[PDB]
Amino acid sequence: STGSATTTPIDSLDDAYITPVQIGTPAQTLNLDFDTGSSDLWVFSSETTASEVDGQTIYTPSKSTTAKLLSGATWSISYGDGSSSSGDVYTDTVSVGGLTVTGQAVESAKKVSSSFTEDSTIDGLLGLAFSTLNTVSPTQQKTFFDNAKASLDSPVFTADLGYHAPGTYNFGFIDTTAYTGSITYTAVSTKQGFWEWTSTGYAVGSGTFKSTSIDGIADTGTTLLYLPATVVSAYWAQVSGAKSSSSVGGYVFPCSATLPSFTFGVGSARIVIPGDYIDFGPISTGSSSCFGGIQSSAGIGINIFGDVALKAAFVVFNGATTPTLGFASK
Repeated sequence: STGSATTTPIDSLDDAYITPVQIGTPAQTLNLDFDTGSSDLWVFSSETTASEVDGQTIYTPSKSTTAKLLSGATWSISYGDGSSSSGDVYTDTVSVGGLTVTGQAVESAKKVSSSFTEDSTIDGLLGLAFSTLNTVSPTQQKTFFDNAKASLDSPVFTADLGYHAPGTYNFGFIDTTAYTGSITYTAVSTKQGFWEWTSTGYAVGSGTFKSTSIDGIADTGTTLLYLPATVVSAYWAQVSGAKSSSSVGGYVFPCSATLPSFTFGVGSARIVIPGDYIDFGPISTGSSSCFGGIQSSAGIGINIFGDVALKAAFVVFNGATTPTLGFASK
């Protein structure tokens, strides 16, 4: 089997991407944030505290003839941005782009933090990291991809995120028309539960490539590119007037600037992020200070190849017995 679904930016900045997902019988379609940095499929629901729902579409398990309470199971998750959610668990039929999994754990939110409530466009998350990170207790649950894997034509999914435009998540096949050149594959460590890999270096604009190993995660659920402070300083030093602002929370730059590109290495291959992809717009409405799309990871504990980097490539998440990642230009 295969599946193919379009993923759409939630706003004009590509702050996140939503993909329609069918849950239950008859189908209830919710727009979920596919997140290769986490491993829970959770949804706003009929159980979510009413004051914490503000425009989201909810899953109502009582209206699904295939829903079953997973008795005793609870979940609770906290994300790198400080947001969180928690609740109980049902199993139900879940389909993505024509690919159907029966018995998928659908984690129903009883509580969500303010950032989720305030984002009316995201009805929940669909985690695509390794199932060892799934938070369901006392019986840990498998991701959608893990459950689907055996049925897929090939044990892979691909992320083809658009810049200010829709893109595609495919399951079970590699669309050879969706990228240019060849795909370069690189090793993955699953020891932390992430799609963790080592970039071979970077360049700023037309500058020379610096060979240096940068361990990080491929994370579709993170908006920006978070890299070591040395790398990020080298980038922003090429932008007149750019500075790190503690009050804003990262690097800002004059909105009048033209940003240089940023290149990252994948083995001997190179992925070029155009400068425009690094512009996240005014820090507040009407400001002439703009927020940068490359930020320091120093306070995180891990480097994160988020959407800014991933949307410059066609990315293969290879879930074979030895997982690997593939990157191609497009």
